[PDB]
Amino acid sequence: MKILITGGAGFIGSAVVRHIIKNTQDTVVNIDKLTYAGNLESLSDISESNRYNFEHADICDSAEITRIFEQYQPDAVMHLAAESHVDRSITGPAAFIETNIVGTYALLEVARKYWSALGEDKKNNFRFHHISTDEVYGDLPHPDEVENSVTLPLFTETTAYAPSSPYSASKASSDHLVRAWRRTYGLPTIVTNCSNNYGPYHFPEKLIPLVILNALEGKPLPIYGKGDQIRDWLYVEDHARALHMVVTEGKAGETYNIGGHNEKKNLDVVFTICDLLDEIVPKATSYREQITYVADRPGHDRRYAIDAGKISRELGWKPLETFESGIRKTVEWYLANTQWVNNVKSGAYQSW
Amino acid sequence: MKILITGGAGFIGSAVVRHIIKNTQDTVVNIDKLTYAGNLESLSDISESNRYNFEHADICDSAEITRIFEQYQPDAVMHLAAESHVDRSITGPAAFIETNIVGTYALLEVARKYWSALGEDKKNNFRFHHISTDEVYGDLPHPDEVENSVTLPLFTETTAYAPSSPYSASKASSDHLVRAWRRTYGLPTIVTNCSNNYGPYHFPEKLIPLVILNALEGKPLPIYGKGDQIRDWLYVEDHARALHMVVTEGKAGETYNIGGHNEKKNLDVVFTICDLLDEIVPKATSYREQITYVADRPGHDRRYAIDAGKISRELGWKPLETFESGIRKTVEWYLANTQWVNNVKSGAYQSW
Ligand SMILES: NC(=O)c1ccc[n+]([C@@H]2O[C@H](COP(=O)([O-])OP(=O)(O)OC[C@H]3O[C@@H](n4cnc5c(N)ncnc54)[C@H](O)[C@@H]3O)[C@@H](O)[C@H]2O)c1
Ligand SMILES: NC(=O)c1ccc[n+]([C@@H]2O[C@H](COP(=O)([O-])OP(=O)(O)OC[C@H]3O[C@@H](n4cnc5c(N)ncnc54)[C@H](O)[C@@H]3O)[C@@H](O)[C@H]2O)c1
Repeated sequence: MKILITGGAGFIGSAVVRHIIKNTQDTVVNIDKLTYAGNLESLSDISESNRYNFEHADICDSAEITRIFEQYQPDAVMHLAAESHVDRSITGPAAFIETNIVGTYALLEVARKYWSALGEDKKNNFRFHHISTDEVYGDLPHPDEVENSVTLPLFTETTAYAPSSPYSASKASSDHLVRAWRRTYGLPTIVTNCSNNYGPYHFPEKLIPLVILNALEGKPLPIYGKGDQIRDWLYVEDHARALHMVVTEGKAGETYNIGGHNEKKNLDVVFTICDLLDEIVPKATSYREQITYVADRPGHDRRYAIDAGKISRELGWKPLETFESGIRKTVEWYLANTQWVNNVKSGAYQSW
Repeated sequence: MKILITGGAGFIGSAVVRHIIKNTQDTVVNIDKLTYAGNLESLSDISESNRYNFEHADICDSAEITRIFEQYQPDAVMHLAAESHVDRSITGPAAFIETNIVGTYALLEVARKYWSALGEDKKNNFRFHHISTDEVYGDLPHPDEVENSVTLPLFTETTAYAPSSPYSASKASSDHLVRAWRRTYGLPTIVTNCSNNYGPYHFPEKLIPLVILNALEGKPLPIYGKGDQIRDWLYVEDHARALHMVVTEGKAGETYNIGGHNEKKNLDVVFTICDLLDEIVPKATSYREQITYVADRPGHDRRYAIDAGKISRELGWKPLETFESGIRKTVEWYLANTQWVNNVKSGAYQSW
């Protein structure tokens, strides 16, 4: 099966691509415009495969995307390209509106023409799988708002949308566009919403990687506000496996939430990392001593937690890692990958 | 209070402007780019008021919109400008995406900067009122599916978003942007979702106007499916009153559903108009004789119905009209405004 993937040089995207090439019979054409977020080095031990093809393009460029579809005759699409940085363009567009909304619209129109011009067989098997975030659901009650032993609510596929940031609002919109094209034109679409990913090849400035690296450089490990914030951490390699499962076995018109089956406070994440770093790599003092509390960010969602029961029940997917086993692997990865980290920090990675 | 309004030359927009000038102490600056949908003639008996100002501009034009805010220093904003025709683009984003989504984003950014630079007093009183549709809610169970006297569901402010067309998807997105700006930047925003509007100044090709005009012209009154579709009809003048009520008394961060407190099948609408045209402008033969059956559009939402209890309970608003009294006023209006109708049909209205 040939899978056309957008955002393939990204954090999650690269995990998806590496998975398909290393563990499946499928082939992939990766469409990525390589913004500051893309990294071809994250695909380095896969880019020589004859089952992999790279196309340097912007999903907003219809002409180019149309060409690529016509040339590769994809059996399915996995849409991961997105802008997570909220900017403020002078002239016009803010990249996140352009890429996340207009880009999804643009891609949907190319895929619609392509799909409708297919033959009965290939047309009934085609799938447009849209990758999204749990942030579209808004916020959940926090443990300290609900008093003693009351079972807290979880995000399910029928939880109402309630975006609270420009980024999540832009993703919620792309979600709506994907579902409307299905109901209006009959396009084969599927939508998945996942929680926070962590793991190998995550950029240096991200939360978990930042704690691990600052720890090592003898710098401040920040805990924001009370370290209050609750998030459901999903290991990237697990997300990657769920996504391929969904695109190949997912049912058109369905939605699937994906999560790591856990819930953790930021403070717990920082401490867990320090404990691992004390076990592996011991030193003259505990890494804990660099922990420092810092600024809180205004009206931020207090708790995200996903109920992944549906995907388990219907497709049989469950994470293979636990936060414990996953975090350990992550720390080990950063310790063994200084080169990759340094190329990102120096900018060297943007030279292909 | 100076109210800045977008889409003021449109169907609903013109009703809002006329209402503020005829029945309030407030002043208004109307920003409209005058697409095929705008009609300055609909504002003719109000355009000379010194309390009214017109600005010919596109909401996507940030420089222009910024100048306008700075010049009129608005106490509030009523955003009604939107593109309801779903077109396609041989060059990037279609109009509805540009106007409904990007345009709302653009407007939000100008209003944010303006608002944050106000002055404690005027800054706490400022309001950004976003006008939207009940279509964002998806579809409701139809009478013929929910057997016997069960009782059917209604759209409430907490009903889950589930857009099923490109248009409704674009409006649902503008809604998400509006709320995120509030939660993220603290912008005073409000959102209202209303049902199908009908009444004076509704373009000739619209459903109700078309039935009235075709009927008198003696032409056929075609019905699509079994005339199954159910909709909540809200008289435009009623909507106009609710909107002003909301912008002046509405609470920041709140959502209000607005409807005509009714539910009607299309077949009932056609029959109701024929009955009235038989009463007024009586004809030996009955106007139903003209009713005929054609085919109908695929997978369309079967039932929209709004629960307008919250706005009643909290702001004390209720429709003054009933579907019956309102349809009567509408028929009388068309019979009395051949000139307006003909100027729209000929294109002459687009000469200012
Ligand atoms: N990181 C997370 O925890 C997370 C959690 C939930 C959902 N998601 C979703 O997963 C998807 C991928 O997330 P990620 O963290 O790996 O993103 P990322 O920032 O790591 O990568 C985005 C990729 O898309 C590319 N890109 C950006 N704009 C583009 C455009 N206009 N045309 C083509 N390519 C473009 C970038 O060059 C990059 O390779 C997104 O859609 C995101 O919303 C991410
Ligand atoms: N007609 C209905 O039944 C209905 C029902 C529910 C919600 N709504 C909402 O009410 C609002 C107004 O509806 P309507 O039927 O009166 O619309 P309309 O089509 O009659 O008028 C739209 C107006 O906006 C202007 N406009 C379009 N694009 C613009 C742009 N980029 N910049 C500035 N002005 C622009 C047009 O010139 C026109 O005067 C919309 O936001 C719509 O979603 C309408």
